[PDB]
Amino acid sequence: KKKVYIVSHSHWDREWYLPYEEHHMRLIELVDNVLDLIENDPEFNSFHLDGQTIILDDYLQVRPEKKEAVKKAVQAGKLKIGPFYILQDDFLISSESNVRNMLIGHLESQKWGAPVQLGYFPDTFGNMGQTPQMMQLANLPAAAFGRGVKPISDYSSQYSEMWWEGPDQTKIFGLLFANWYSNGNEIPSEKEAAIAFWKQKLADVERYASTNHLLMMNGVDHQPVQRDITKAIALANELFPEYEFIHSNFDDYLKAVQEELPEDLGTVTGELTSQETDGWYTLANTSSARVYLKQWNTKVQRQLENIAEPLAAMAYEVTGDYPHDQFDYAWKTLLQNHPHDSICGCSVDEVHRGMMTRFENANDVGHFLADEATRQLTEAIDTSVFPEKAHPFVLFNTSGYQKTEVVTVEVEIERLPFYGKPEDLYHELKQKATPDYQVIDPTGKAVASRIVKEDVRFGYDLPKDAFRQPYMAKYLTVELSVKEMAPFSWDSFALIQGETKAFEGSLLAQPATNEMENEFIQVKIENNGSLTIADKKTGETFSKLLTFEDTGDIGNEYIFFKPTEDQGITTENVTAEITNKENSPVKASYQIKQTVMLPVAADERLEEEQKAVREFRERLAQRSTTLRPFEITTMVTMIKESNQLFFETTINNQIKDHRLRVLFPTGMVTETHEADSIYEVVTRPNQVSDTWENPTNPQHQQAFVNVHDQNKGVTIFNEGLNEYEVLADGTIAVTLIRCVGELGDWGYFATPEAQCQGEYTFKYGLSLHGKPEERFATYQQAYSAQIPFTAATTARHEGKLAPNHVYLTHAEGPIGWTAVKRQEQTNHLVVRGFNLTAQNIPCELHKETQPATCLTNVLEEPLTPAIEVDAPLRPFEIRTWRFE
Amino acid sequence: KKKVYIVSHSHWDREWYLPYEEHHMRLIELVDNVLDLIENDPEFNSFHLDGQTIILDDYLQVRPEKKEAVKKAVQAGKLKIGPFYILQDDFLISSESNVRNMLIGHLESQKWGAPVQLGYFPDTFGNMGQTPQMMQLANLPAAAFGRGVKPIGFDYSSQYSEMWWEGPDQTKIFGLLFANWYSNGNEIPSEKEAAIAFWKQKLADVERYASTNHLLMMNGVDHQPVQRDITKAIALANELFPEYEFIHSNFDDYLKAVQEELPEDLGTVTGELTSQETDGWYTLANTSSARVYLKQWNTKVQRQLENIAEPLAAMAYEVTGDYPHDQFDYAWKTLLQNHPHDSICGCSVDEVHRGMMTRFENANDVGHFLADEATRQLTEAIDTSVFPEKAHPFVLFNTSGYQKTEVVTVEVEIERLPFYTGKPEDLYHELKQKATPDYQVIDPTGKAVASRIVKEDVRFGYDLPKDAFRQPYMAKYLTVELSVKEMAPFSWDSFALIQGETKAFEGSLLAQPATNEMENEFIQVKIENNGSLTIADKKTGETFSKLLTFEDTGDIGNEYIFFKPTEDQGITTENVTAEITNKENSPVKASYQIKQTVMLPVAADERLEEEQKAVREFRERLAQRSTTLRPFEITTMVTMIKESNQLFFETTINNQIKDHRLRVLFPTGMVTETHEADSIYEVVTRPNQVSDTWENPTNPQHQQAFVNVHDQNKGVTIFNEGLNEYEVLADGTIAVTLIRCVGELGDWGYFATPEAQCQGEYTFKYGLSLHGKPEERFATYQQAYSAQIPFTAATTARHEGKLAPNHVYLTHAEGPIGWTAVKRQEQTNHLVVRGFNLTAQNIPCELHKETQPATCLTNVLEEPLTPAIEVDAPLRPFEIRTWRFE
Repeated sequence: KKKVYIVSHSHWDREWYLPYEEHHMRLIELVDNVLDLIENDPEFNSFHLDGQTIILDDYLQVRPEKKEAVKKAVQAGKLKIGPFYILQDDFLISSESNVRNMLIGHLESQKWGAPVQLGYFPDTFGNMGQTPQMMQLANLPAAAFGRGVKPISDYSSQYSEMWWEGPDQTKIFGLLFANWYSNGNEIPSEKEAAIAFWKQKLADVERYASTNHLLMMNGVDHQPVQRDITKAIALANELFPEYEFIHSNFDDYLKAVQEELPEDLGTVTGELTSQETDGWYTLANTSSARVYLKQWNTKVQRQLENIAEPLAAMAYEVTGDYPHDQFDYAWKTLLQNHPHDSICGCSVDEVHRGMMTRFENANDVGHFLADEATRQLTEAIDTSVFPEKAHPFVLFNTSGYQKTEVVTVEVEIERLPFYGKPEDLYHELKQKATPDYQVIDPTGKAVASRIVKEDVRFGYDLPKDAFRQPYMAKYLTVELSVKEMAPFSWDSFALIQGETKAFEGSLLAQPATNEMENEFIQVKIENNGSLTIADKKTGETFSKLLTFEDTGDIGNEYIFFKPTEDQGITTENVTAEITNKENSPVKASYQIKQTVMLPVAADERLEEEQKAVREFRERLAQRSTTLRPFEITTMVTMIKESNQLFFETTINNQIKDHRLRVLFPTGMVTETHEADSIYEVVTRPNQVSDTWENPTNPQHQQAFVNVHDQNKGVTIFNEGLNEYEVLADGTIAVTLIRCVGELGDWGYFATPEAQCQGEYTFKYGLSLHGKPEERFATYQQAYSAQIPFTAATTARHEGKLAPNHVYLTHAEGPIGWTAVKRQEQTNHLVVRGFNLTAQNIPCELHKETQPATCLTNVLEEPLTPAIEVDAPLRPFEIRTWRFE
Repeated sequence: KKKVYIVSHSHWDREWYLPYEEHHMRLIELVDNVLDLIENDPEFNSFHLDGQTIILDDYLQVRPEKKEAVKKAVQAGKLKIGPFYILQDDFLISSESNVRNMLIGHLESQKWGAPVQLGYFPDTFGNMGQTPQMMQLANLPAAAFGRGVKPIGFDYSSQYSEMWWEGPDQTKIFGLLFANWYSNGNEIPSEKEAAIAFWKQKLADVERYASTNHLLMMNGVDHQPVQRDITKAIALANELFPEYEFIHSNFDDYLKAVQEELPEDLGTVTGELTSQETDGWYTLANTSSARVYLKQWNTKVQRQLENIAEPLAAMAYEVTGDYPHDQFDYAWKTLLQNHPHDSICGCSVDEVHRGMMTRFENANDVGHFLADEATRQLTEAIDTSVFPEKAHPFVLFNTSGYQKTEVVTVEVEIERLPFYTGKPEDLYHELKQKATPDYQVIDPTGKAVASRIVKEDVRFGYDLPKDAFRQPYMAKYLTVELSVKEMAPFSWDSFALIQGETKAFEGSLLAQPATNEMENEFIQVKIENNGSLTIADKKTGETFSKLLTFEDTGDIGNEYIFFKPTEDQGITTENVTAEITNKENSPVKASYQIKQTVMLPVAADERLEEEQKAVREFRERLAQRSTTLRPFEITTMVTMIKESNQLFFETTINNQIKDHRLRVLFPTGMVTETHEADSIYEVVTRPNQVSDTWENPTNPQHQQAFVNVHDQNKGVTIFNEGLNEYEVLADGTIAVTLIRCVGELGDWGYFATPEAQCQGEYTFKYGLSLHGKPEERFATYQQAYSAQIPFTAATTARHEGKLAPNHVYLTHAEGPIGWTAVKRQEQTNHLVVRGFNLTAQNIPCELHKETQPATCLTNVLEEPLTPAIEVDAPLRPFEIRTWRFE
């Protein structure tokens, strides 16, 4: 007798085709009915709460008196919660954000009960290759998913269950929804309807079954709970005597199905990105829907992971405090924008306007905590090493890499409180002469710098023990050339009156020929605005870089689709206006201004094809014949002590139904390329499979993408530009912005704000390298470019902290450093990194010559079995350190 | 020996010059330190939590594991909470929103312990006239305030910092004035020398206006951290000054002590406290026009909850036995979070107000969901089998307490092709190509109702059933126009759409397009080439000219204050060639489009930015309007229906202009001593003659739904939706401010607010109503309330039901009454109805529900009055009466 396990559930997208509160109020009805069945049906086994604990919070936010009832249902085993906080899109959120989803979920779960030990990815558009290791590092032995593997090729499976092995050889139990998570939805309680139902549903599940234990998912998207499931199940037990129907849960099913597993069970390895399909519904183009959401997500994630948390971790040694609740609050606010329908940008306009508010709030909490930690650190630094009348300031490197930047610091040099007319103080500082200032180090040695600008403006202080104090102040912005600042360290300086020590050496730019060069590269800006770069260390030359391409797009927020007759417009034949904006021995910058006459939108045919829900592949709309100027302004910046070229493109988008890309021809036709993923540098082929029909192959990227051979290589890094494609000739095409007018999917939902009108700024850059070992240096500096330097002023005072201090000594090598924070109750220092290579490398951490206490998992629990702190870093290993 | 009562507090603006979370993270630090003092310092008496309970909620959402500590702090009487939910602006939120603030503040305070029984208005920009009655109707016998009254010593001036406050209904409460502001006791020195100079000054300031030997020192200020050494400083004061007894105390103990020794010569203030006897420069009344989109959304969401969702849900309880109390509490708290004075006044930074829009969207969507749930539940219970087969029935609800007259539009689905039938694009074009039969409207009897088919539409649609998956389909919709005449209050009428010859409206066309004229049985409208209106009251014989004139001037002030540049003399549409086009014309409804293009300065000149950065006082600002001009088009839709004297206006602009204010003018033609305006449960009488101390060349006043000017023979009423700033000019011209654009926050520093320039598309809804005898003015007020409450139309299928096709849910005592609430009590589910008298006379007011009288009259907290008032007792002047039906 084959047992059939029926698990009641409801896949709840938090916000999608309706505004958030429209879904939120229907979530109240769902949970109300779930609790009613629990309290009134003694034969109701359990209800799976979609693997996300936030549903409990969203429910009790409206019905708080139900907390005790909700708690009892969880403690009785009838309401199965966890283990995640929300159901995220893996590729569109940061590596740490994926970990915090499990960490927050693990901590939120212990307010109710033991969560389900199952990774829940039912609707995730592609699954990250590091899922097995990340699951195991969070005490999750199994994972349930629905996309990425076809049940019956490297990405197929003869069984609905399988083994899933990551690049670090960590293996978990893969549970595929081979007939989707809706095969058991709406089970009939009538004879003639139940016979025809179970005759095909039992048939559909036994094609891919490897055991006598079948899985029937009793729910679907926003599905109300089947209130007569007990009657339908009891009816099924009487109509099919060979099968045994059991209202069950995932925990009992996982235990049962894995007891009678066969020996010939298959194994999938690495990413699961639907690479063996027709490529028409990968939904990868969600990486380009509403680019402003991805940019805000990148900025807030860096603010929390790489700014506020490291600084607050350092400030703990001064205060003995760590704002755990504030950080937890900021992370849950940020994670509320990480449901896959939210961060992918495939919802209605009101949903994404609401995401901007959450982005702002989480960012502001991140700035507040970073400013508190920075004040606590600088106030404890012994700045009395500087002469009197000096203006101290401290630079913080909050990353795990050697940092090389030309930074600016704004130092207040005079202050006039008003408590007379405040306007007199303004004009007083306005008419006061500004002396020559000079930067010095703690020893009094003059540091080279440049006085950029001065500003007189209103300001105020918010003391922790007194009323607000307003003032009029004068500020000097000083430019510094920081060369290879040690990771997780700080350096103190000061402004004093005196002749400024100017930068020395040859100018980086040669403006008459529109050229730049340092010791690494020689850059030439051609007439069309493209870049010709020569690698001075390898001798390789690259041409036609930074070409901009614009084509039409008549798809939706999920899928890009070029009009059939659209050839695209590029800047290859345009005539760029090139201006050298800055030129110093340490920094040079050019402004490239280009214009292309683009179609204002799609022609009038697209609207009727959208309203009629015509499939995008059958759409005949072309680009409009009415034109409108489209201006592209790009800044190209080069500094003396780095091989990275930095790009900053500005547009005021008034064009609809189009996609803008920037092109980097590498001249290398290779089998594979490399992209930044989740705790992984994933290798991907450039040749689509035999079943692939999409003329494009959009792919997800985090921080960079790379194409290289045995001699040379090009690394393109970005900020919030998560969609790329490697063309046939080896050209790296990064998508800047993609504008559509409808949601897509199951109906017609107009989304005009998905046209992304208004001003935008895209930050990206390139880095050349030679032998394949030199990739990882460009990978680290790609991570470092996303992390800004932290500078803050402070007065003269004594203190227990030295003016220059290295907080963490990191093992040099191909390692990505992603987290520095402190554990919840213990306040132990937590550091997390991961191996960039497939090789065992030495990795030893030290905090002021003190070794780490032990290695932990991502939940900051000690590893079992224990790994030695000085043990080599295994290939693709995610390692977390604990310092007491 | 006098007693010095030191009350520690912190006036906490939830969001102001910083983004919300920047203030919020500092709120966590404050409450952490207050709990530190409460749990450790044995001499720390208590801490007054700014009169708002939302501080407890905002603290626990970041630190939930501190809830037991907060409970113990409140249970110990050391954390003084309530009685409000938030500290609101009085005039800029609806009448019910003021009551919901007290109702939720009470219910929340009871969850922790009990509220401080003191009305807390420390920084409210003007106080509503009905404050004493509203305080008394919430079990609050006293109110502490800071603005509106001037202390003297030895009309709106008091010799003492204690006074009696009598409302228009003669309800009288005890008034506690912060005569030396709520910061006189801030940062008490804990050192000998500093304490002497401090108290020698502070004691003399408080004694200037003390009517008793009990003195109030407010130990706190805006966003002030709690004074950690307050215990030490108080003991030092008792040591240094033997003639005084310094006590760390609280408002409960102070109020009991000061009112026990109150002298008989105590002064009494009556009505509004709007700083009438000041110089008029710092009323901050111009906040009512700052960021008008906030006021428009607030009006929309408030009507959606008070006058749509709650009345429909109260009726839907009859068929379901359920009422979504938790959802309404969630929607109201979300809306009240936009009601702190710095929020709704529009005097914060850009990040704050973009966050308010999210709250408005969320609260509005909950009100829509709850209204659609009640609407579906009611229509599912209506017996629609009375209509013939194949008919498409629909139901019209009047969710207001007034006789409603309106030309209504109803969209009815006539066909539906589900997606499982075939390919979606095939179904779309199949319905598009299918011919449309002529349809006819019928009542349950079968008698044809006059109508007109407006338009047809074929689009995608879906259903979200409560027991199955989503249901997508392609549908065809017909838009039918009905002429509803004096529909009964709180009732519903059922109609149906059958195939047949449509019954057209009969009578003469309301509009005469050859001369740009409209007229019915009440008014005769001429639209001049000027674009202004010349109206003739056909019942009273009066004429009014130059109506609907637009005026734009510069504004170099801030979000608080309007200030015209010294050389600006204004720009008007009085000398402009308008483009007039008749859009609709029928026997029941006609509308005209008026297009006017005027050249406006793009902004102020470059001198304004320097005067803002230097924080120069606005009166000393030399900036003028820019000489660079830019086109500015004004499009107004003037609408008239057959069965109403209301002339509706809809002005739309694409505001690309900065540093200016646009108003619409209505010359009444009569110079009176006083005018009237809609306030909070009150039609307040305001003077046109400006006081002697007043120096502001303008007199901006707050309005809710309307403003009126009348004499003994004629009158003009101007109603609006979210246009809350008005001014009655010296020649009787009513000027309603449409939009006011500034670039800085103002107040204590320089805070650039470019989104306060209100750039983009805007639509202003307002109207005109004429009357004759002064008693006729109250009917225009009711219809002004009724214009803000749209009809609720809903389609349903044919089915038997337990509700009648036509039914009156509530019968109202006809007369000069405003009806503001129909909802149900949280636990008892009793039907709650609230109205108020518009006049100063005792009028009859008997309310019935299905011929059954009310059980008892209650306060605004929905509890029986003590002592009770008979349900058939006459409505007292300016009384706010609340009914309860068990």
